[PDB]
Amino acid sequence: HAPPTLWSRVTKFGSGWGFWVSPTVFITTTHVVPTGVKEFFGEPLSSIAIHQAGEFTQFRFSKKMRPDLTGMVLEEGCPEGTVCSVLIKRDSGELLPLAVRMGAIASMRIQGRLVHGQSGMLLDLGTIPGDCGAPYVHKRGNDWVVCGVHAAATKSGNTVVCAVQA
Repeated sequence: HAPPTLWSRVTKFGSGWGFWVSPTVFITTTHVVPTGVKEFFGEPLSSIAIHQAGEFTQFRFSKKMRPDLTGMVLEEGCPEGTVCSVLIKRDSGELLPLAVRMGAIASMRIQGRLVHGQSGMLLDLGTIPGDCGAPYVHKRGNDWVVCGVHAAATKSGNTVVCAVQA
């Protein structure tokens, strides 16, 4: 079960969400990033290192934005066959951890976007268009790990796709 501090890392951002990996590192899905702004979280862009590839966006800030947090491991994709939790927040405030059995990493073209992503089967509650950037996480021993951010789902909703770090 995900504890409150972990949920407190899931953050409304743009047209979806993003996730504080550490006091200084925030990840989200590229296409939810708001366009035509000069600052994220009150910091100007000249102050932020931004790595974007394949619908995976990473901000590294120059100050501690969330000093209440410890740093967590960010993996380059989820281990195939691991059951992750998708830490979905809804605009209502409802928390919706969705269990997903992760599959293979793959390049994909989704409505024209190059997605470096990982498919998963949802294990009735699905994702919605407002959920992108929600983190995919799992517990390894005693610690939670993050491995992707929500990016797409199929028409039925039974299969989801998170973007993963190169």
